[PDB]
Amino acid sequence: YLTHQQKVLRLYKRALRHLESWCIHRDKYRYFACLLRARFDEHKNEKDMVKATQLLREAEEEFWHGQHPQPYIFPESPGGTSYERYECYKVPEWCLDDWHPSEKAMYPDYFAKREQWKKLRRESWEREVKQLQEETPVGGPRTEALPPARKQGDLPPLWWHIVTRPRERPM
Amino acid sequence: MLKYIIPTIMLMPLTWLSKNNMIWVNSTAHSLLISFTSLLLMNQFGDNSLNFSLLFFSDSLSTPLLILTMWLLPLMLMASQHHLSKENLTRKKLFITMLISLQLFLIMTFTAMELILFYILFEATLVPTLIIITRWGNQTERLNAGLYFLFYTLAGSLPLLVALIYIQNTVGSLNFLMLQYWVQPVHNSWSNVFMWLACMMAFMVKMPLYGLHLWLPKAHVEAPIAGSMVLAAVLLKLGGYGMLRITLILNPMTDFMAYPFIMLSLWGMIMTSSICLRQTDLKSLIAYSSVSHMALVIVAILIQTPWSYMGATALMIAHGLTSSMLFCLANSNYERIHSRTMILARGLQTLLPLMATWWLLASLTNLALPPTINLIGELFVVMSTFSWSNITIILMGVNMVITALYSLYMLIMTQRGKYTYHINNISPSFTRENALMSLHILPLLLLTLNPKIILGPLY
Amino acid sequence: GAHLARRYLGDASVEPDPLRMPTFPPDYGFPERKEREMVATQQEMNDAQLVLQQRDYCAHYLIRFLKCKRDSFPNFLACKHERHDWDYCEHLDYVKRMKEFERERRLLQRKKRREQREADMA
Amino acid sequence: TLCLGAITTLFTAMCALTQNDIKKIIAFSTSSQLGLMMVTIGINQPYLAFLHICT
Amino acid sequence: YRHSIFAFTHVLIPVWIIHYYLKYHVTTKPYTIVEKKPRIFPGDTILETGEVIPPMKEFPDQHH
Amino acid sequence: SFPKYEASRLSSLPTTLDPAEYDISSETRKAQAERLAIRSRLKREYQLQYYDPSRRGVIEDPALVRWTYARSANIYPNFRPNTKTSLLGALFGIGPLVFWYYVFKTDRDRKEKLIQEGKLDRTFNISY
Amino acid sequence: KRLFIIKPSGFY
Amino acid sequence: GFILALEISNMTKNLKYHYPSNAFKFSTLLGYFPTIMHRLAPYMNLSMSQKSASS
Amino acid sequence: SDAPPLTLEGIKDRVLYVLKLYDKIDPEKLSVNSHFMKDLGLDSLDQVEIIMAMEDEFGFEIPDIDAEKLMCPQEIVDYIADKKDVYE
Amino acid sequence: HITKDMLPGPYPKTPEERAAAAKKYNMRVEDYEPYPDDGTGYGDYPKLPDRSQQERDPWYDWDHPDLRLNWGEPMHWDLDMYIRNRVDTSPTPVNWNLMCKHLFGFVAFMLFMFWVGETYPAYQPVGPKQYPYNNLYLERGGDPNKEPEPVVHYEI
Amino acid sequence: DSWDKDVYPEPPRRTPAPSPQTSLPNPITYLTKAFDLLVDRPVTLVREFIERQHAKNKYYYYHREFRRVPDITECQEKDVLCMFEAEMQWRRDYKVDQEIVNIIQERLKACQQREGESHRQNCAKELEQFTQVVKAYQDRYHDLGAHYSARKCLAKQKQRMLAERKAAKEAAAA
Amino acid sequence: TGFYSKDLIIEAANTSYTNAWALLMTLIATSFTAIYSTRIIFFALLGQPRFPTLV
Ligand SMILES: CCCCCCCCCCCCCCCCCC(=O)OC[C@H](COP(=O)([O-])OCC[N+](C)(C)C)OC(=O)CCCCCCCCCCCCCCCCC
Ligand SMILES: C[C@H](CCC(=O)O)[C@H]1CC[C@H]2[C@@H]3[C@H](O)C[C@@H]4C[C@H](O)CC[C@]4(C)[C@H]3C[C@H](O)[C@]12C
Ligand SMILES: *C(=O)CCCCCCCCCCCCC
Ligand SMILES: [Zn+2]
Repeated sequence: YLTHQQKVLRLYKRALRHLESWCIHRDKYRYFACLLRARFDEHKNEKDMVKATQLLREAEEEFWHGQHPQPYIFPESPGGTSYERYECYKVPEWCLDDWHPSEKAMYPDYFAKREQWKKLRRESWEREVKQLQEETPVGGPRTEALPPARKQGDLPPLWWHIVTRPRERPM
Repeated sequence: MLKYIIPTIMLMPLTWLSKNNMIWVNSTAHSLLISFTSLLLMNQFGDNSLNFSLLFFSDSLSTPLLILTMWLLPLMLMASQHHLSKENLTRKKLFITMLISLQLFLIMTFTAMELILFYILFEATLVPTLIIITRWGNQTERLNAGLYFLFYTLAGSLPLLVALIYIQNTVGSLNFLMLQYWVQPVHNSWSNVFMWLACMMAFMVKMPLYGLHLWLPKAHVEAPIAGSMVLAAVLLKLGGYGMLRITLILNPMTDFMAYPFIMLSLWGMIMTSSICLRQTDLKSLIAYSSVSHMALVIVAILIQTPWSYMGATALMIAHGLTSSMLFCLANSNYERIHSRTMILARGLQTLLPLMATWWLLASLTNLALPPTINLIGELFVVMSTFSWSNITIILMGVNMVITALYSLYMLIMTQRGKYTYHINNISPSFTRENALMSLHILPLLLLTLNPKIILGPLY
Repeated sequence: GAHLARRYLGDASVEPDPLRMPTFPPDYGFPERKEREMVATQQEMNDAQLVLQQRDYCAHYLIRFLKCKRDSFPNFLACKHERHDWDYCEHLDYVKRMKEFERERRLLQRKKRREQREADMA
Repeated sequence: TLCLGAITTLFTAMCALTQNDIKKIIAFSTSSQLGLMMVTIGINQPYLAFLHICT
Repeated sequence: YRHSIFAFTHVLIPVWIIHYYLKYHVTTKPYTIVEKKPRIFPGDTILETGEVIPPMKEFPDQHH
Repeated sequence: SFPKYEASRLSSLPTTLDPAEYDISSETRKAQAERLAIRSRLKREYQLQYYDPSRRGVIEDPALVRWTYARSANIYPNFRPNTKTSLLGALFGIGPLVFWYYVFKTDRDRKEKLIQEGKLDRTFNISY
Repeated sequence: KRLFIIKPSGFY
Repeated sequence: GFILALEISNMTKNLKYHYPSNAFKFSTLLGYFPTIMHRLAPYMNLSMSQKSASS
Repeated sequence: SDAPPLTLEGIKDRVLYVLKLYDKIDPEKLSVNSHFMKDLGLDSLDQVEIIMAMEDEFGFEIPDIDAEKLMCPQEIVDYIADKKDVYE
Repeated sequence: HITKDMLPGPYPKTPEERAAAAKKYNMRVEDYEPYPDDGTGYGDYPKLPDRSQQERDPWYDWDHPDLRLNWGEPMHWDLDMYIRNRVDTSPTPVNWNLMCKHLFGFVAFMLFMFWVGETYPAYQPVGPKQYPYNNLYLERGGDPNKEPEPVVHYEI
Repeated sequence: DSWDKDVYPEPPRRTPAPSPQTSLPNPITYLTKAFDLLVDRPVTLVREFIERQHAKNKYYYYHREFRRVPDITECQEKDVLCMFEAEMQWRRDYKVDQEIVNIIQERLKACQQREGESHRQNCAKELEQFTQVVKAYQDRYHDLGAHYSARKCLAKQKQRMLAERKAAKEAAAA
Repeated sequence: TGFYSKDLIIEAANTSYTNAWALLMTLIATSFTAIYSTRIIFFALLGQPRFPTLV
């Protein structure tokens, strides 16, 4: 979940972003961005948690009533115009194993070096499994975070599909 | 018809006397030659049909069905080579023998001049079809699918046997040429009301008619690919072909007995087309599309107009090449991911660019994009039903909207979007698979240049 | 227009009815009227292929304008005078219609004006 | 057709008054002009509706 | 050079085929190409028969 | 001041206006972390196969095999012919068929009467 | 800088 | 329209605050037609397809 | 898409260039390794604005789950370089 | 391979079976709630919240980024209706009931005014346009044998 | 020439003569000359070459003629041999009558295009001829159904004749 | 270019036996055409930059 600290920061970011949409012009935004910062300052160091929640809970209602019906969204962010625009050009790396040798003959250096990575992934797998079979509690993982490499020469467990992932502009 | 019956029979010795590694090559090559000679049946006249002998005749209705039937055997052999590679040689040759027997019965069925001869051959197609589903299907449900496909057809066919034998005792003959001249009107009585049901229930169950279609989503889905192709392309058209013939001797009782079935089909169109919008199994979505396309055929045949008959014949041929193509396209995915779920493998257009082109063309024909013969047949049936009752345009129009939604939903759900990350065995499309699709869609589009040869006797 | 404010938001008997006009016979006034003089003939308009709504009493100028436009090609800026002639004739034709509306407008005043005397008096 | 076009040319023009996406402003602009084309067909001016298509 | 080649393979050859098709196959059948009869105005001469169309009646006067 | 938000089946209540989010107690905290254990336990089983370099195929998803089975094969054995299902199947199954029958029989009966009387225009109607 | 474009096999 | 638009656009540079009306949210969200119909009709149709026709 | 590719040096220069324009940061003691909370005395409310200024600089949003985890200009460079495939 | 022991079954009655169902669907028994046993065929499939996949977190590292699903996660009974290409349930800035009234009010009001404007048409103050002899009787499809009623137009 | 002008009439072609009233050249005049030189002349040379070869190997094809045979009214009930020949004859006539309606429709369509904006008055004869052939076609071939036959057409005719005879009496009733 | 079609339409719409409300909506829609066209000019061409620093 989100602690009370995280929920306040998120609302502050949303409040400024929607406010930026209403203001448009930078100078006007730089004015109401400071005034809105002040409203987050008059209660910066509240002590009573119950009072703090009632302040946060009331801010959300004012945010919902005041949010821009059509807020600005970055082009590549969820709901943005360019969101997932290049997901059709993102091919995985395993499709190169199905290439004809004639196609591979056009890139002798790339595929020679790609073979080295496949060897590196293949040699380090059995060690990665153990690294997770020992740090895991008796029952099973209680969180989604993976541990780093502990011994020199080892690679971070479960690294292939985050390291070899397609680029953001594949073509 | 002995110039086609005998060569088909000789495909059996060829398969059994061929080299072990040439069974597919030999059978495929000579089944394409028999398909080539089938074009000689196109020697049609504007007044008289081809009446070969006392047993077999060919007219503008049976001829396109004969050509389609003989064209599908080579395509069935291509589609089955992969999943039967790890199969006993004798059992591979028995699978081909069942396909050859099915063609042998079908070509004699469409040309039989005597109705009882038609009945026996029409009924003999169950045995090889039943054996293909239950022996070479993959899932457990193939056993239950075979039982449903078997007892739905015999529950309607057996009353047809009594009705046909009754007709011969009263009319004296069942030769279809004789009936054209000795036919008499059907007086409105309770006895004739049941002669009408007995003479039409067998064909409607095989069409199938909405409400009696529960066998189709089972059989067409659980059958092997070759079974599904013949099941949806030629064996649904035995019911339509029978009704076109048998309706000659049911007038005028058809003009009021048709209402309960015109209503089931018109409303069944919308229900079956709607089911496809929520189908999880890709092969099952294609199966229900046939039910919705054969609904138009039933309506066209029952309203008995020259335009409805011309549309019905074009629809049966057009649907034969499109549904068969869709099953092969679906089976192409299954042979890689070994699952029929539609949402399992996605974004396949980024991994199989050319196979996504076949999906597009197969989807455009299915939703009746003009001027494909799919639209010509469907349009001709909408025109005729409008004259029947102008309100029918509402039901026909709604089905067109739903048809486009589930045709493109299938295309979008399986080809577009992001690919599934953990599916990494999508090998490039084989030449066999690509050539199989080209053998479906190219004839389907070339027919647009000369539509008249699939418009039936009423042309 | 101002007339619409009268036929709807006020007395409607004195205002003309555009769908029914004209009501009074053409000879109510005008001891003698002259029929409109159609310069063009039926065969001329028929052979010129004028749109049926263009075959009005101004058609003779339209025929001349079309002939000049065909001959003046490729000079599309020419035949400027012929166009204005046809436009002006259509302007005069429109005014006659405006006069017809006024004639019906005033003659309906007569009924509402020569009927209180014959009603209030008796 | 006159009433169908009249509501279209108004409703879509009113939508564009507050859209922030440049492509959607020009998109609703097309609907408004298309509405004015059907208003032209409603007043029995087919050749003015065509001339507006070209321009 | 490139434009001249394009004007030969994409305009000249196609128009030869289209003209041949229309000249000897498509215009030899009835009612295939139907031309709206050309307009005739008062005072025109018909090329086919040398006929003369009488001018229109005198326009009385408008001036303005 | 600030009108309350009224949700709908097609407009869910925002998470920032839901009381259950701001009423954090001990039981809720344990439940939230107790769920995250399952998500991680499943996420590990998937990853040990997704990242496996010798695997080539499809990772079978038992959740996906339960969904399709639940929608196709598990429907009939869990059906009881009661008042709710019988009336729903009667009016949605038979109702439309009877409705359309009378819409068409009435339409064709009316049309046939006019044709016999000779007062239905069929001047150029020679395509049927 | 002339990177390698990963695409599915186009030979077949 | 130009004069009104000039004044309306000029007011956006004033340092006043925003008071979102209901006419503003009506045009911004396209009259709610894409928010209702595209959520209500697909829901009604797709639910009928599975619960009634299919199941 | 015809735009110049980003460089590791360029990201660092522009990340610090933005912080140099933040009044509550002293340019003298600002370094790539300067922790915001424990070396510049900025509250988290100020760190949110720091991230919001970075996303307005490179034109792409940073999710709140990861924005609240960057507490140093060097980390911002790593995050931006990893999300733009910048390797040299 | 998958066995009958891990496939959906009948509605759970005893609390022993409810826990087994929850363990089968990878849900915590407090979160597991089957559909009401009304005889429509839902069996023991969990009744998950009727939320679209557009409401899921778009920044989480889903195993199925487009579907916004994780391997092993139980799927909503109507998942294929809630994909991002279909029914959306995300919160709206305006209340659902308020939106319906404003849309219905706009459509209803405009239709009434079109009817009002239909019965009170606007027109220019002119008389009927006059066409030449017999209102172009021959030109617009008149029988040349039947004599038309003379149509005569005068001048003002 | 290629087609008979009695079955596909084409009115005389009156083309107005050029009468330019401008100094600028007419682009169509120069383009017409270019078209004739570049397009029409090479095309003719190819056709003349092809036409020359046909004369060297000239052969003929003929139009099949069917002698009339007894119609269905002259066949005994359930006599297949006589009914067969009557039926195949009624089908050929049905097809020919279908093409007769096609021809009159082509006249109507060609007249409307040819007369331009005056087609309403100038295509009154074609419209009338289309309204009579359509009436005749509808009488003998409408409402027969997909399984039409000479018997059904004969039955339809005898139902119309009874209706007309029943109308003559009620007409001569005063 | 747009004057030779749009203004003939608006002129012909006014002098026609036409629906009154459909005429009013058409005229109001012409006002809105200037407003949103001015919106693009003002928010994209005039004023000060609001786009990122490196463009
Ligand atoms: C003549 C009637 C024919 C009957 C069919 C038409 C009636 C509507 C029923 C069919 C629609 C439902 C199909 C299933 C949904 C499949 C597509 C889908 O999932 O939708 C998701 C999409 C959602 O797309 P979205 O753009 O709205 O939002 C998606 C989320 N974003 C935008 C963030 C990406 O919705 C649609 O595209 C379908 C909208 C059309 C359905 C409503 C039709 C209204 C018809 C007009 C009503 C007024 C009558 C006017 C006169 C015309 C009538 C004669
Ligand atoms: C003339 C045109 C562009 C020239 C220009 O504008 O600069 C060039 C660009 C590519 C060329 C075409 C392509 O090269 C493909 C063909 C190549 C052969 O020269 C035959 C014609 C052919 C079809 C070419 C015709 C023409 O020369 C083209 C079309
Ligand atoms: C009248 O001709 C109808 C005009 C309808 C469009 C509105 C134009 C403005 C009319 C104002 C009335 C002026 C009266 C002096
Ligand atoms: Zn396989």
